[PDB]
Amino acid sequence: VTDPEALLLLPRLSIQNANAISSPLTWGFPSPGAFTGFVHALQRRVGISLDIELDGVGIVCHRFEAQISQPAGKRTKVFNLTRNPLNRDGSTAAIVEEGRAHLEVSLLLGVHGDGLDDHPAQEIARQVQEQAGAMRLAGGSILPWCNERFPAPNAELLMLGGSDEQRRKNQRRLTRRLLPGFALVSREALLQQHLETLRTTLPEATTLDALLDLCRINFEPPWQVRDKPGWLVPIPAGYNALSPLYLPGEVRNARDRETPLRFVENLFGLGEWLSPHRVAALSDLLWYHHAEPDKGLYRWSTPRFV
Amino acid sequence: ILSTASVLAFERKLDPSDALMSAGAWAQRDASQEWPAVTVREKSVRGTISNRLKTKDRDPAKLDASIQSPNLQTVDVANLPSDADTLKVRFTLRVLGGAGTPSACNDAAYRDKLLQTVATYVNDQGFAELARRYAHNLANARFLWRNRVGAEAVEVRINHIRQGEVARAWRFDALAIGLRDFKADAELDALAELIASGLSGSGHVLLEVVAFARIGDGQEVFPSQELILDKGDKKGQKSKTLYSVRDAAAIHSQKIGNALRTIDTWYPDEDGLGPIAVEPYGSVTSQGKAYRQPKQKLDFYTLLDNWVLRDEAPAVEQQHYVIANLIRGGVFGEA
RNA sequence: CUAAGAAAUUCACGGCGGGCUUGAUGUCCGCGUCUACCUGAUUCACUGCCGUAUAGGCAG
Repeated sequence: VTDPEALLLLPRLSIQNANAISSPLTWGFPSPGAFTGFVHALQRRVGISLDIELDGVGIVCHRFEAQISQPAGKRTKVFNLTRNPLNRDGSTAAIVEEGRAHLEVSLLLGVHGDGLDDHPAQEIARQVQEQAGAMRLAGGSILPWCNERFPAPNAELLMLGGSDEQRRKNQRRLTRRLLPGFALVSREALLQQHLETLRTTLPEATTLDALLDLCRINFEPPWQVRDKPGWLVPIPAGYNALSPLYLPGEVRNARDRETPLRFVENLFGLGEWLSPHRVAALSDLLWYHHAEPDKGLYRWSTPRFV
Repeated sequence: ILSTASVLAFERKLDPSDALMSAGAWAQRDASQEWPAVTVREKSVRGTISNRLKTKDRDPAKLDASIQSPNLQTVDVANLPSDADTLKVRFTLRVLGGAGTPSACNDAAYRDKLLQTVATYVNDQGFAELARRYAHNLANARFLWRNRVGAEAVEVRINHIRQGEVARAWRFDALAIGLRDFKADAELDALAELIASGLSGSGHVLLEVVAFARIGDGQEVFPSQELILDKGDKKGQKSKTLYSVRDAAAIHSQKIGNALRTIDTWYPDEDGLGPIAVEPYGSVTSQGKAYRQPKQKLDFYTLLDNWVLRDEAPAVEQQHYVIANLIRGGVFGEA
């Protein structure tokens, strides 16, 4: 959607038990819906007082550690779990496997509004960071950086540049600051054109199969593996409707009885972990929401990428 | 008619992190910022059978032939170095605040009544009995679980970390402060007032809890063990995996939180255990027994229904337990 | 307003028994490394005197 007037950088946030289960088909890094919902909660909690609109998040992931283990004699992995409390009779509860992962992400938030003028930049950057320190990012606590060498501060970069050279200069100054990670974007045009190529190969192909084809490592006869352009991960790129839209006080056991509920289902798209200096404009690579609620199709992506 | 909310969910206040354990020597605990981390390594064990025979395999031929085929395990082991007698266990604690506000509540009537009930509690008696006991379980190193049971001296240092630095620092003798008496102390009351001002306010209070335990040279430290189902085929199976964040042994954050919540001296059974952890249907995983059963009217659901729905406020002890569950978090709600 | 909200893996352990890795061997012919320079930028904050002085001044 709308272009960011400024670009706020939350620095390397340490998340201790984030949801490794992104979706029913994918594990690993949490979904970009987690980060877009976090930035909407930041807007909902501090942005309505600074008179700004925090919209769009760029995900960087400097460090990732999944609490997984590879069992003996097995090629695949399983999840290390937590020991829940007992039942009221003293027995062990039924184990529900959740994946936990220790992240270190830095978020680029699109900030636009009239509160950029009314307040200093470091003030609203400090306020969204002191509000983010009491929050959680994929189900995991944001570790608030006590007693290391120095605390990582913020920088709200005003994207309005007086010159294009100064704009490229401070895009470089921000990219150098969020460099040891890998920015996560959405490549759904690549998924569709790979589906088109797979359909010229074999007819009646689904883009679930094209997504899988971009996921695998295919061995080819003369032996060589089929190379890929980038990292090309599967991500859950939103939700698709299963039920019609139910009224607020009509569905049973909702979160609130003032919001319309609709049973949805994941929509697995394609992602691409690329380094942040391959984009040449950091005002791209920000993940927004796209609802279109009359059809279903509640989804997130990063438009204006290419 | 004020029915209960079908969705109730309280967030976790008192949110700790993974307790990083490192190692060095006592009487330079004040320079323990470059102490090397306790690393988790593998060692091989070979054991005989010691479990109970099942009255059909008690015959001497099968037993003697079963000690000739021993189980051979690779276990994870974390030890102090042979020139280090002190274990430094360090974590961070966020005391978030907004302790009675649920993260999810269906009924606006039940939500307003629960906020009215929590505010009636906080004005009548604030977070001063709860946070005193949370400050005790910080001050005595109960989060040192098996790392405390033979230590010559445990010493807990707690630093209120403000915007960039230590705003107020504490230092306790964790072995004088017992694991079963929630007494009074001036510095404990200051830490309790800080945890209270965190649990009351709209923002978080960040503490840095460091506990040094003088165990001995080269002795075993006991980090948290990982719940790994499906260890795999028995040949290369690692029978015990110890938790470590980044080549550095650690205690799980929920284990530290479980030690911090051990404030419940109010359960109706006799206190041969002393304090247990605050849980709905208060259930000790080591004892295998759930105190605060619903056959008595002393679990969290019956007390919260009586307090919020029909205004039968319990005693001050059971309402300490109720508000301690609201600080503890949980996903409540019927169908 | 984040596949949201919640969570103690843990108790114990003897891996050791024993051993000859040996023989044998051509690395080797050949070669243009030149060219041209400011270490000096206050770059030695010195030695001594009068003074009770560390306070302050003075000489070369």
